[PDB]
Amino acid sequence: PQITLWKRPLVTIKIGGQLKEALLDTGADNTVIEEMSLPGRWKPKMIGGIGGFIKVRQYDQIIIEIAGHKAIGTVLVGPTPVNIIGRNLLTQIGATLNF
Amino acid sequence: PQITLWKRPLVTIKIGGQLKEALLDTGADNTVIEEMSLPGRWKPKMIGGIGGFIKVRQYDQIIIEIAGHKAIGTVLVGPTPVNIIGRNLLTQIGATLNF
Ligand SMILES: CCCC[C@@H](CN[C@@H](CCCC)C(=O)N[C@@H](CCC(N)=O)C(=O)N[C@@H](CCCNC(N)=[NH2+])C(N)=O)NC(=O)[C@@H](NC(=O)[C@@H](NC(C)=O)[C@@H](C)O)[C@@H](C)CC
Repeated sequence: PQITLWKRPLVTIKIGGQLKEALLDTGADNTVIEEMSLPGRWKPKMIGGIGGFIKVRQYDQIIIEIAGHKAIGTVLVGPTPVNIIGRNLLTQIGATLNF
Repeated sequence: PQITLWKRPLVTIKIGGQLKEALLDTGADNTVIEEMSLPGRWKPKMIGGIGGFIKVRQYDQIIIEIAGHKAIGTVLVGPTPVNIIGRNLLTQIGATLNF
């Protein structure tokens, strides 16, 4: 689809069997999701942006369906105010910026 | 152009006659630039990011070029980790997300 930017580019995603709303963020290197349970081992990570840093848990090889498109990659879990789909997964679903 | 997301979508912008680098950010409502001098009066604005909230200076009707495309709008100036071009200006250059 072609998503216009008059409003926040929010889509429904499915991760860990759960349906969540997420923001397609071209300004995010990683994918960050609110507290939830994910399978596998994890390692701590600090991520920053406006307002500073937050500590998150890094999970690898996580599958997530973004607006009907499945992608696999690293997913960070933590106290993010918004569920964010970053570039690591945006590339997988073939998302591009066009103008 | 069509911008893929394998690397950060950084473009050259021109504001106040100066060339700077900025991130095309679909996850940003507004455009936030690092400390610099802009003409006219400014109003207060509080914005939120991944790590919390920061106070910025809001300047309206600022002439700014984004990757060769001219825009005139609101530019927020403050302690942002990176210059980001938000949806307010992305809509002016006719940018869309596509997949
Ligand atoms: C400034 C750093 C680059 C852009 C930034 C945009 N993030 C979005 C995420 C959505 C909110 C959690 C954002 O901050 N958007 C703001 C930008 C400011 C603005 N005003 O446009 C926004 O739209 N804020 C809205 C409100 C959104 C909701 N906020 C809230 N409920 N508190 C607003 N009007 O203030 N990206 C990031 O913060 C990501 N950081 C990065 O990709 C890299 N970090 C750095 C510092 O470059 C990497 C080295 O970690 C985070 C997510 C980790 C992957």
